[PDB]
Amino acid sequence: SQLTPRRPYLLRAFYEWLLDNQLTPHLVVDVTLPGVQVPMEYARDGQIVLNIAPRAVGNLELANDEVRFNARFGGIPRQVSVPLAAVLAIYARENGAGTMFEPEAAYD
Amino acid sequence: SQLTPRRPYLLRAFYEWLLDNQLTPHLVVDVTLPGVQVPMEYARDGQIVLNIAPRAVGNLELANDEVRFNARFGGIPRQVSVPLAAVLAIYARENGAGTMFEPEAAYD
Amino acid sequence: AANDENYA
Amino acid sequence: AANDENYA
Repeated sequence: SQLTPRRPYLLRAFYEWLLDNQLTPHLVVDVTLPGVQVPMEYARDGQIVLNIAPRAVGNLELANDEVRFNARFGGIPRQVSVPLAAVLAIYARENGAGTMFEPEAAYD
Repeated sequence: SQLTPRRPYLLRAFYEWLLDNQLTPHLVVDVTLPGVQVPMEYARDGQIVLNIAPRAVGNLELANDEVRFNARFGGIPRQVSVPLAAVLAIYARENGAGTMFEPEAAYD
Repeated sequence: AANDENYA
Repeated sequence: AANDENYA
């Protein structure tokens, strides 16, 4: 039958590459979806950009089901959880290099 | 946009994605390019097909510049070395899932 | 981004 | 493929 979703492997892929080019990894998420764990106030137009470069995050986790890590908003340490379903894109802050994720049935 | 190529990363990405959906990864290499070390007498029409999945390979090094490992051919194990730019694609034998790698300035 | 540059 | 199924 149909295989498991690809997004997570490609995500981790681009992640490692943007860092082998010094660039800084930024994640775009859809907050209008279930399972999303972030300070909603920091979002805008049903979205939110998160910095996931090594130095700006703690205990980053790029699992196939979700993205987990700690970070600070305004300085308050806070946990974050993003369903791979709502991970819209990954890109570099410096020169926008990266990729937008293609739709897959696994994520409806 | 003169940062390193994505292929080596996309290659390791699909290599896991397939190994996880319980599929068998196969590589399509262009023997023509310089730098390729493979048992040439197996290349059919300029391309050679290598099974790089676990049980058929020893010390598989999926590096950025080139792929290396030890596989048996006709019964005798030999060394393999394939410059990344000689790589054409990766796919699962049982269902042809995978990708045809694209051209990148880096690789000429 | 929404989060700070350093989790230091 | 060109190589055998088992490197055993």
